[PDB]
Amino acid sequence: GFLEAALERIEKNFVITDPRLPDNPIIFASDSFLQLTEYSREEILGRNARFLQGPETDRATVRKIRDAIDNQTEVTVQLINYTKSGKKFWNVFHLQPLRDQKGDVQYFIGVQLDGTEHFSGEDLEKLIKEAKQVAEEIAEAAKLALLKLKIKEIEEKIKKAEDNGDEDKVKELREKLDKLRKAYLILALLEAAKKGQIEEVRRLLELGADANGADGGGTTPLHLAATSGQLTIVEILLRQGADVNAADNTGTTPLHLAAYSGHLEIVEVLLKHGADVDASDVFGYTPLHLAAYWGHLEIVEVLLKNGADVNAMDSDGMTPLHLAAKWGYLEIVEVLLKHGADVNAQDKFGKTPFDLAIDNGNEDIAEVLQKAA
Repeated sequence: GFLEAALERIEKNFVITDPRLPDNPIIFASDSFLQLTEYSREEILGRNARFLQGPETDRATVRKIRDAIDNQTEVTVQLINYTKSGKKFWNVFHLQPLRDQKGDVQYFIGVQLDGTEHFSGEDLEKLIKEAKQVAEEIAEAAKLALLKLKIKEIEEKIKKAEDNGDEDKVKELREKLDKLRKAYLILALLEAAKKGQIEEVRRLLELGADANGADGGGTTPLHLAATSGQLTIVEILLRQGADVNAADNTGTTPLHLAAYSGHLEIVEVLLKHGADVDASDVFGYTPLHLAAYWGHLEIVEVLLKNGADVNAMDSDGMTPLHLAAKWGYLEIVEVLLKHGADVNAQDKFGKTPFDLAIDNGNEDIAEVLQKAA
């Protein structure tokens, strides 16, 4: 089983359920999960996860898990579950759907992190992110295995159509096969760009991976490389025809992500390769808005040196100076004024940068802005 081989590799606590099958049975349980819960695969596989429920499993929490399965949504909860021998354990539990190409739910992924009862605030929030990332790691391994199964199955249908001399159906299936292969290549390239696997990026491109391929949300390899600070991978993608200005479904470009993430070298390279310095996302944010919001002084300097509109307005009428004043970035306020920033700009709620400096007790910034009035 391609899917079985892919999931046995993951040294995490998880299950996979099939909600197409009656009562949404577990069809895969990790060694780790079986270890935790004290069951064998023979005992678990083909049964509904409700054997984990005991007297002190919160029924309102189980309800939220039931609702998430009925609405085909994600949930993360904390709750007490039970081992085979009736031992209780606290766990952070994350449930998400895994969807087919049609985007219908094919499976649910459930991830457990046990021993969580003393985690609060920031530490608990790190566990909630950890369970989600594990579910994402499982979902990508499963997507790849399911693609390989589809490829195996179309190749079987091609061999059959050849043996009946159905030459039209062979051509039709060969087009489908060529698309599954393009899909596998872009899935692998997106992941390699994100993980900073330089040689793997080179090899995927040599094998015909589309430098301009995009996921669901129109995210390109270049977007991912921008976010993760992968300078070489950025250069490789650009040399091989990656659209420097590709906008995802939120109108985010690589330059936005480079500015958002503080990656100066990448901001410089994208600009040198003709990135649109004033690209606005669906919220009307430009790279300079993001650089100012996150306090990235050197990126604010490089964007203005490259002709950034110093008075761009987001859909709330905020200019870069409003954000720098709001979040207390004195040197960015100083730099923005030297480049022509409008101290009299009013956002959608009638506030100037001076007003936001005042409301946020940013004394120094209010002085400098008053002085420029």
